[PDB]
Amino acid sequence: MAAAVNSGSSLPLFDCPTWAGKPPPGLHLDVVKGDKLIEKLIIDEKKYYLFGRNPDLCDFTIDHQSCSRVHAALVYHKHLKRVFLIDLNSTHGTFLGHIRLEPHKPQQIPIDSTVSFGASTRAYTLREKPQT
Repeated sequence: MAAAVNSGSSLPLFDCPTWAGKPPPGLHLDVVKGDKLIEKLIIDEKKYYLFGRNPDLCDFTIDHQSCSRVHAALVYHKHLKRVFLIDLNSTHGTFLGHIRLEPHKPQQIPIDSTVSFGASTRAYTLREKPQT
């Protein structure tokens, strides 16, 4: 995995919106191959992350050749207090379980929800550290 971005002069890997804020210490991401939890991640640290393969740019890694360095990026709403998945012109596209997302337009992410990126057939189950 390398980076040979020659397009344009120099561009970032994402652009945090203005609806982004700060998530409380009680959130965390997840992944499901279908009916089995693969791994788990945290999302209660920043207000916007990434999702591709190259960590040198993104914070996470889809772990798929199909995907791209910056397949997409997440964003934690503030006025909604939820999450969002911005399909950064994903090679294929991003979905929210059974919904399709635009390659630019963000799509909120409910708790115990499920999202499926282009290749990664996973079912990113966005959870939320409930009551103990």
